[PDB]
Amino acid sequence: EELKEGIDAVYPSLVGTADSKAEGIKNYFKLSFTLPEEQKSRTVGSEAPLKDVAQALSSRARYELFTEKETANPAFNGEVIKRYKELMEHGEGIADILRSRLAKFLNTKDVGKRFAQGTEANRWVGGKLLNIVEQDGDTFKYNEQLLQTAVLAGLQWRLTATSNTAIKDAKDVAAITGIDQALLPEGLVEQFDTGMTLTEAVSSLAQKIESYWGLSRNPNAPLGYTKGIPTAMAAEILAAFVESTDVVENIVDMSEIDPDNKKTIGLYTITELDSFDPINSFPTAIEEAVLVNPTEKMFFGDDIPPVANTQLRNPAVRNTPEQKAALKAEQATEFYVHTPMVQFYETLGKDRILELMGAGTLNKELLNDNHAKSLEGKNRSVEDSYNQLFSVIEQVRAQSEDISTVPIHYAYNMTRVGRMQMLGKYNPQSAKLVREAILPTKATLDLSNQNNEDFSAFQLGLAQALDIKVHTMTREVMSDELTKLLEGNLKPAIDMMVEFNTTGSLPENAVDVLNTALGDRKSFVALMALMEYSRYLVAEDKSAFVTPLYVEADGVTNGPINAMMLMTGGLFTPDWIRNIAKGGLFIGSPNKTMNEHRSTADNNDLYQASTNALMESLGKLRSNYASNMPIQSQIDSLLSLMDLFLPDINLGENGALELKRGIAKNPLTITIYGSGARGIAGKLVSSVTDAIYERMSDVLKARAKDPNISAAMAMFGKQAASEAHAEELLARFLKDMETLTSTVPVKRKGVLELQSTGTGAKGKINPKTYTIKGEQLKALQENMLHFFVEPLRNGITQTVGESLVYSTEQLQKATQIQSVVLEDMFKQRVQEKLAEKAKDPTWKKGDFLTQKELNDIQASLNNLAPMIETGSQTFYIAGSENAEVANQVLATNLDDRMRVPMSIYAPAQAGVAGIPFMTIGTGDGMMMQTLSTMKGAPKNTLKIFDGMNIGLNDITDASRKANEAVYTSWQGNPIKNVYESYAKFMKNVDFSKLSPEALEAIGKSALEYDQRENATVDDIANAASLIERNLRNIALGVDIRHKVLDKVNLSIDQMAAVGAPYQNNGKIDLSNMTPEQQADELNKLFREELEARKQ
DNA sequence: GTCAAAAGAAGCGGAGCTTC
Ligand SMILES: Nc1nc2c(ncn2[C@@H]2O[C@H](COP(=O)(O)OP(=O)(O)OP(=O)(O)O)[C@@H](O)[C@H]2O)c(=O)[nH]1
Repeated sequence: EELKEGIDAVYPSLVGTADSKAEGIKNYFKLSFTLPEEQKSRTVGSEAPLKDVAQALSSRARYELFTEKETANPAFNGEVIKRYKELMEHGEGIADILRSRLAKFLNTKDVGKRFAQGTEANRWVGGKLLNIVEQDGDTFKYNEQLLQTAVLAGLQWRLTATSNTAIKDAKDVAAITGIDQALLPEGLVEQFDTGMTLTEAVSSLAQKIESYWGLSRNPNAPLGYTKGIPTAMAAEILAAFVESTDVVENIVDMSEIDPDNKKTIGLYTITELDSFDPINSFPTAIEEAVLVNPTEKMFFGDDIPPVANTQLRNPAVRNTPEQKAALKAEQATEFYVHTPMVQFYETLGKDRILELMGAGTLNKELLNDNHAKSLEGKNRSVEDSYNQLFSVIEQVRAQSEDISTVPIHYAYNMTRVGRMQMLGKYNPQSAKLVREAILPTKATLDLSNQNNEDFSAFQLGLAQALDIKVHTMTREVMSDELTKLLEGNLKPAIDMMVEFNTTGSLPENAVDVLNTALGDRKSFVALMALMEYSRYLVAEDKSAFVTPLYVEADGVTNGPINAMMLMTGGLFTPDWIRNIAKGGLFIGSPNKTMNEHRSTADNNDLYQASTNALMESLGKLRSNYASNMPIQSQIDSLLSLMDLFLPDINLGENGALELKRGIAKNPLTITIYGSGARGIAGKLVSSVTDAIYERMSDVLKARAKDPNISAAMAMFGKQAASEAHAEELLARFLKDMETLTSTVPVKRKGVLELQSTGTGAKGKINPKTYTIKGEQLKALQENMLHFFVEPLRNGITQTVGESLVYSTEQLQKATQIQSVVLEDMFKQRVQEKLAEKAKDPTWKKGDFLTQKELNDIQASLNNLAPMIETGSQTFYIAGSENAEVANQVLATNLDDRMRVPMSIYAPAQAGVAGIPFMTIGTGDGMMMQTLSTMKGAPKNTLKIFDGMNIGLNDITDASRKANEAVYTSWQGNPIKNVYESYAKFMKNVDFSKLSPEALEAIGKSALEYDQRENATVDDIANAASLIERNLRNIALGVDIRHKVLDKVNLSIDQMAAVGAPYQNNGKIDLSNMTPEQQADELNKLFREELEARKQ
């Protein structure tokens, strides 16, 4: 244990004694950190890191010498060297800001003088940086090595942090702001997706600084310093960046939106470099110079990414051997730049791509104020996607004379839900624009004959890209439908692309030609299709046409179908057989494809089935209130408003109701995953308001282009035939808005009752400022909930089966009950340990527990089985990062601001997280994992969770393997996996040791409403073990069903499009049988197996 | 309560209570 001397040699002049038992000033940097066994950072021991690395970055030969490599990244040329010289000089500036801030901190309130006299200011929340200072005269100064290395990390973060930030949805913004997800004002989500919160900016910064420091944490040192000192350094660098205008600080006030919300939230945005910046072509030069094993970098040629050991943001969960092999298989896949599409993007230009694929140039007075904010977010996405692709291209272009032959590899990690995800925000897997420029798919096709199987594959790839629903029709019908389109509407776009692949130029009206020809088919993959087809037409050798065009083996209602197959526990019903067929499980029909099923057997998928069930449930709700005219008129209004703006809702001339699969897509998926009805209603209202705000922009665009046009024609002219027909549509809109915002349905004793809000919408509409806010959004939501959503939920249940709902409820309850105990015991063991440390003189409050002490508490929970094992997958549902455990500030900056909460990796309440965890995990997660590791695993693909892009040459076998992987996935039993660990939890849990806050939470899940309030510990313990019993019976049932189903002749085409189903070769033939006959025969085998286990 | 990642600022004082 001579490591005390080791780090003292490196940092001898730091203020303080390197022992916690000393009485003077104690140096907590040398107590918290040690030198690593093997070198991590090349700046360790350097007198002046900024000078040393600047010298390294000054030339290619010096960079090669510093990194001890023979050859350096060829993108690091003359222009890039010039820009790094300038960024290095900027590092000197940030370092200079940091020094003046320290000086100011030492002077204010005579802290410097007090600290020199013995005051332990280095243990304050805002003074932990005094652990890295040195004595200089009658004052203090930074340790230059530590300061400059931190600045270097700050510079790398400044360059690439934005391309690594997480995408924030509406739910995320809701959690930050404290405003209900449904009631969020327009554009606010866009504001918070562009910015970084305090914790977001600091944690990413502190991660960099600490790694750049290149030291190991001391397991026996308090978290308040091990995690606190680099966080303190991060907070100061951020404050320095605010001063230099590299980062813009925005304190957003919530009382401007929701007056009784008192949150003021800091939002931080990194100033973007101009996209033509030479540094964009190689932004990881510092990272690759400082670190022996750099995180951030592109992987070219045969430089393959390492395989991550632990689950993403779950350090307690190790990736299984099978998961690691999958991650290796995907990281081995070579990606290639498709030059034609890059050239196409480049020729169109950023502006015209924004025009074509976004909203283009915004006229902020021909646009509704709320509608403009949606369009700003649509442009931001496309523009950032465009810049980020061309930053990659520029680096790729430098690797070789031909870009199309440079192999690119991508890093992957396994998430909490067992999904293989490409790291970085804008990659082929996450960005559609990038997806069409960098492909792993490629094939040499014989297209000299339009009767080749190669040309059939080519047609399938074009049709799917052009928005033809290829899984709904056979290949032959697909072929004819593609021809009609190519020779019809697309012809002028094809002609324009033919000329582009001849002269290399586009016409001035390019956006117009593409927009008119594609219409609703407009997507990036559709632009690929026009490109690849026109390239084929001009091709010199059609016998050997090289193309990255792909076919996606796409899961048909993947989530819901997986849940139905994996978690239904009862006896087989005839409805289940018909409904599961909608997802590709065909019983007693050898070689049946999804194509044949949709065209000859059943054209309704699971979304449509639930939509038709919603229609039936609406008719049953109307009967219950047949004489109640106000209620009948209220349903009529909601449906009138939806029909008016949404394509999926249609009302006939005689009042006939027609609903399309569209409105059920998102609700069906999230309902099963445990989403509440109110969240669904909010989203439905949000898509209604979106279309209304958009229509207001259309009004202004008509009013300015014709000041004589009526308000009715301006809003409904594109829909109606005459003036009076438009006026009655305007009459509908104003009527519907009034009654739906002034009256709401409330459920009293199981009976719906209408109530006045007293906040109804009325007044002359101003199409510019028109906004539906606060009480009015809540009103529409209430009507949507009781008249549309609740009927749909009943329809969803009817479709997927009550047996599945029961299972998911049991799964949710079990995992919730377990997570509450884990969270509470952890918190209590933390408080137990913090009580002990108070009786310690060397310890002080503000310091936390040591990592070793936190490992002791985590390991003490092993008997409660926090992990769920499948044999090939591991899940930790409770696992989270949260500030509730420490409940204290970790560090502040030197202005007493930027107060970073101490986040601890600890268990938390699961909520309904258990359901998507297991469904996605053992469903699509397990499928893709299998698809990467199986015997004869499809190569050169791009996996996107429930869909796989395959090269045109291998569409047949890859699709069959995919369906085989689905079948393998359906051998899983997630409920058994949950039961296995919940049973261990039930044998070791003491419910009495739980807090009354935690005890009530378990009561919510375990007991019926009437029994909660104040039940005994023995009462909730009995109910918890009842759920254990329930789990066993479900798991028993799922196991039997799977075994029984395996004995029967099956054709599986869930990953549909190509028409290549997997056959299980079950010996028991069930052909020429009705679902009713099939159910009876399957149940005969069920009880046969059930009595075999019995004895 | 879908999930795939969390997440208020700041004066006075040196923690954590407090007000916007
Ligand atoms: N867990 C989870 N997965 C999602 C969610 N949204 C999308 N996904 C998955 O992420 C994948 C993204 O697919 P993309 O190819 O990027 O396109 P898309 O998201 O389907 O966008 P659209 O085509 O407009 O519907 C999908 O295959 C989904 O399975 C979500 O909200 N939660």
